[PDB]
Amino acid sequence: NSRYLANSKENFMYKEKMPDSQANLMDRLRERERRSAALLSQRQKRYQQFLAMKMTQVFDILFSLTRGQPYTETYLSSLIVDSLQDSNNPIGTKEASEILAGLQGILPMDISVHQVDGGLKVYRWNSLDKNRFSKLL
Amino acid sequence: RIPTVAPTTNVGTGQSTFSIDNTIKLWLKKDVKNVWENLVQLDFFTEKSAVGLRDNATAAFYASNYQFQGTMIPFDLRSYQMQIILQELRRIIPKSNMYYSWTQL
Repeated sequence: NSRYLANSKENFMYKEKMPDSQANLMDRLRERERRSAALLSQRQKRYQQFLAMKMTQVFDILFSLTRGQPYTETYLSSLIVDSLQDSNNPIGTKEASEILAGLQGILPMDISVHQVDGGLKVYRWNSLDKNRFSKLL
Repeated sequence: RIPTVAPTTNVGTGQSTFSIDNTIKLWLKKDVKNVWENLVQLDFFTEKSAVGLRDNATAAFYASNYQFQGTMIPFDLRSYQMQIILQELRRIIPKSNMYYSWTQL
């Protein structure tokens, strides 16, 4: 059905009693570790996915309102969090830092970030068009 | 402190998925009295104030003629005092025992 993430059946009981297999389970487990390599990395790519969608709005978050050129990192981050990210879809601080790093990396043309003593100050905005590079997920 | 799972449903017309929850045979008043006598004669307990053995057969005989009244008080009121105090008790009962966590208050 539509992604109503309910599970009203899986909590029924200890129904998991049919498979009366032999030590064959070790067999399954012999492959488990294998997928543990992918699974972990898979989860990792999920952030490469997740963070992705977030930044799809961030180049219109700082852009559409903030034209102060010397903006730093801590201030801009603490702006990103507590911005619309106090709505249905929250986010964490260091995650905002990752979003910034990703934006810079996927657009080093304008966004130039270079760190002095603590906190990476960020560039002087010059308002490109973005999704043309956002397709590079 | 036991998860105390007592589901009721099962496979259709299963009558399975029993609801055992207490899982410790709390003994009744009617049976414990046995253990109580066993203890009191293993000397872990004692009467409130009882002169154990008189000095000689003279005072002992003069105390046996005493029609005692603790006789009259029933079994379950004789105020027994202790012989092994809880602190020591914590030092001896091997912690493997599933009641060890009650020696200490």
